[PDB]
Amino acid sequence: AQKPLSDDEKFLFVDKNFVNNPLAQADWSAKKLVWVPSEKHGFEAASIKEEKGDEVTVELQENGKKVTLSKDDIQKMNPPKFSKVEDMAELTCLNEASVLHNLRERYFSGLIYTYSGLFCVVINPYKQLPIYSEKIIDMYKGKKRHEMPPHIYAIADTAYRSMLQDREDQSILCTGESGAGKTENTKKVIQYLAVVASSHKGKQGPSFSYGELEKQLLQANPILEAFGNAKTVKNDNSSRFGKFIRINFDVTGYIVGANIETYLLEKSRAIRQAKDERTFHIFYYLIAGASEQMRNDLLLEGFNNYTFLSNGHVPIPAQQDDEMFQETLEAMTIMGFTEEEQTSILRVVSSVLQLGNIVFKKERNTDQASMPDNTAAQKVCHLMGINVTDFTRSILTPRIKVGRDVVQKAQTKEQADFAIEALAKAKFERLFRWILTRVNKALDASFLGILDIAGFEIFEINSFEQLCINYTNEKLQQLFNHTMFILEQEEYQREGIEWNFIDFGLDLQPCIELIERPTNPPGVLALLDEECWFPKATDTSFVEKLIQEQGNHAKFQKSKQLKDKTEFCILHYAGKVTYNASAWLTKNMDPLNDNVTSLLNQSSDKFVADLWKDVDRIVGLFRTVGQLYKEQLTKLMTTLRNTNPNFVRCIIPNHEKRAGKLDAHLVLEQLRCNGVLEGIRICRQGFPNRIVFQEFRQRYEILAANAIPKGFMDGKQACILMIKALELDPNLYRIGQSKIFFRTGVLAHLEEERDLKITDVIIAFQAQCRGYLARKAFAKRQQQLGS
Amino acid sequence: FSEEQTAEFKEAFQLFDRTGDGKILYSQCGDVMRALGQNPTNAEVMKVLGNPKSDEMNLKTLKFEQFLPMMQTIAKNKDQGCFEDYVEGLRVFDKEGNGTVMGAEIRHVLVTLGEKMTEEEVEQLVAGHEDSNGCINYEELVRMVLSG
Ligand SMILES: Nc1ncnc2c1ncn2[C@@H]1O[C@H](COP(=O)(O)OP(=O)(O)O)[C@@H](O)[C@H]1O
Ligand code: ALF
Ligand SMILES: [Mg+2]
Repeated sequence: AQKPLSDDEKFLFVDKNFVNNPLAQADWSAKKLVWVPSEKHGFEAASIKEEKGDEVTVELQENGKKVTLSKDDIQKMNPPKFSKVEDMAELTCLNEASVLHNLRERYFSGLIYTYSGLFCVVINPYKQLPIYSEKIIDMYKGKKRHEMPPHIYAIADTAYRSMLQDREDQSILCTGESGAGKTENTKKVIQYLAVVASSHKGKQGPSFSYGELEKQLLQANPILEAFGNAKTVKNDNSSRFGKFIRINFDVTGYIVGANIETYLLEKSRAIRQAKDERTFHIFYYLIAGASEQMRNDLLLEGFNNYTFLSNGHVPIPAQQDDEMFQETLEAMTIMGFTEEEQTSILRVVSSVLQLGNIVFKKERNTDQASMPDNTAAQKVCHLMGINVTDFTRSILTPRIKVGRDVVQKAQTKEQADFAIEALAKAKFERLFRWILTRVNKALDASFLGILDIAGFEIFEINSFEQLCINYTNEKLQQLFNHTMFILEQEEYQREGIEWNFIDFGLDLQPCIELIERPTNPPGVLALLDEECWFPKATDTSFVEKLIQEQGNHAKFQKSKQLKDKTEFCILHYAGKVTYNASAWLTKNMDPLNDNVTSLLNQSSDKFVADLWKDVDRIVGLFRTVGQLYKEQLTKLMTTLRNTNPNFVRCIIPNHEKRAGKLDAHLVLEQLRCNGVLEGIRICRQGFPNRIVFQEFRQRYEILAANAIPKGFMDGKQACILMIKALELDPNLYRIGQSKIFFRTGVLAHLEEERDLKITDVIIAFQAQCRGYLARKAFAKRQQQLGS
Repeated sequence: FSEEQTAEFKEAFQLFDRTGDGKILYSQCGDVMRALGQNPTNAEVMKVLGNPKSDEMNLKTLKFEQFLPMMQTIAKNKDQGCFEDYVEGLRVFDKEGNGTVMGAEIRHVLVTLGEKMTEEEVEQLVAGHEDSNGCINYEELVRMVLSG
């Protein structure tokens, strides 16, 4: 019996205005209706025909077919009154089936965001739904949890307030496998907070003039997306590096600052891209968006004139690199990069590409490939503000200085490249990290944390990168497991409430030790670290040793007798993966020709100057990559544990990159390895809300004005009185030592009431304010008149 | 209303027309009543406006002679707020009997309950009463709008 919904609202709102048809309300008699297996639906509707002990006969309420399955392969169905629910934690039946079902429906109906107890699921639409707009922003602004439907803008506001309420920093962590939308959902959270919390200069979809800084806070992400994102067999615009954005608020609740902690930038691909994959967007953008003039200015020959672009020039669906340029060019300006300050950041790109043309053909005479062609490095050295001859020698004949010797030597064709290669390759990273601090230079008591890590990805060649990436992914998940089941139950113990433990069986510590732990049973990273510092050792040598230590690790497994490639497997949470240990020691060391290194360190070109200005760590003969990372990633894991987590579990619908297509089991597993169900049991089982004896007799005393006597009284007891005063059911709450533990919703209703008990007064007061606020601003226009 | 004031009322009413016909858009009625030291709630104003509609509330006009009859009708009312209760309500948002509420929580309530105000409205109000910790002392803020 409710309002009518615009075709659009039907995308975030449930259609409930219909007739109370008793068709379903009558069919209920087929009570024998249950859920059961389906090699094509994951589960499907059917009704019991005959219960025969451990087994039972049933007929598909679908194919009319009659099949009998074990009396344990069937799953209770939820009433018709639950169709397309908002909070799974509501349906009177929790199942891998129902939970799936619900998600399936809402999904096809056009709604992707759904609540699951505390955290919330979010199946990628892959389509341009219309549920993000100034219009919708203001709809959710201030709106409680229930005063509106599950939507991202909601999680954002729920946190942003929670922060200002109990004064305690927060985090919004987007999980989900690669592609599931970890990124987008982040861009929104900022999008929302950029208007809902910004301060205004006084004063339709995106139509709105934001503050001065929020302006930039907005144009940042579209920059890092350039030199940092690239097309892959899993995502046309994949985030090629974890990212943790930090937004800073004052006491009044306004945005004032913003930091960005970038992580594992897979800059490898800057030299060679896999099949049907691309390099960092910006590259293509430049080779195309390049202006005729500036075109030559950086020696930007067309596509396929550069060898760092495997698969030549591959195109991206629905995206036009041509314009893409300006967009980012436009961004850079918004951000702050000086007119020329950019032109530069561009040449340094072409440079990172030309350095790829440079050749070194073997020499069967001396056996030290040479520079049969100048043009190549000829150009390259120009963009570097350095010199040819020097570069050349340095690049070919390393006038190095090992230990107590000026060991002057000359490398082999290969080495001649492994350098010119791993040089440009690192010259790149020197850029990202630079911009990032240029961006972070403008964007910069409370902070909101948004985490966009790279999602579990697992292609053909499972290199090192993929190892730390799927490592973090395993890492993060475990965080959710801790804070969700482990931690929560400890406090139940602490406060000493009537509670018994529950083992949700959700731990991956093991699979972390196998790759994290150092001394004692070493971790995959450990070995590859030291074994990386010993001559008679090779990736192979490594692996073999790898088998030595781990070997029988419950989470380890040996390859398909391809130690030729020498690969290993590890049982992640998202599944098994066969990594190729090859070239791991090299990457893990990150070496490079210091000759040319320092050569630049004082180059004529200032930009390249300051870029390299810090070369003291180069290798010409300190800390290991795996531990350099693994060290900062503990810094991150540290603050997160010091903030309040808000999980937004993204979920991939299909691998066909198809919209409207939703693979049952693929989505069934995700809900399995992510801990959704369990993640909901405790929300129903335990008491996810708690409040200390003082704040309780404080907020809701207005409800029982005569429960507590005029005299003083012990916080606890004194407030237990007013609990009897509300005749609260002894199953909703749980009194503890210092705080009370309530059940879901119990506190919400308590809040509602209180807000009602005071509305009028507010109404009353509000008036006098408009009064006061008025007589004054009128008696103001009077001065400009009397002026 | 003694002619003495009635005579001045005109001075106030007149002091309210951007163009010049001598008409106060059905909207302005509120502020003009306020400016005359009136604190009519949002309803008390519509009730004596025949409950028009947004659109026509920006078209319809008023002339003192037809306005005056309302100024009074309001002027004489049944109740009014007062420190006594006024603050008694805000003191319910006093996180911990400190005697002060966060200029953000106050800023909320005021724009999410009853006659919902605007983000700017509240800004202009509390603005300058928040301390280092952005803490406002209602007791005072109360008196401010009041005695003011
Ligand atoms: N809510 C959404 N609206 C529109 N497109 C989306 C949405 N969620 C994800 N996408 C689509 O999915 C793609 C990749 O999702 P993405 O955020 O890049 O995942 P991840 O960060 O996990 O790699 C995008 O290129 C886009 O087409
Ligand atoms: F780009 Al992703 F997981 F965020 F592959
Ligand atoms: Mg991403």
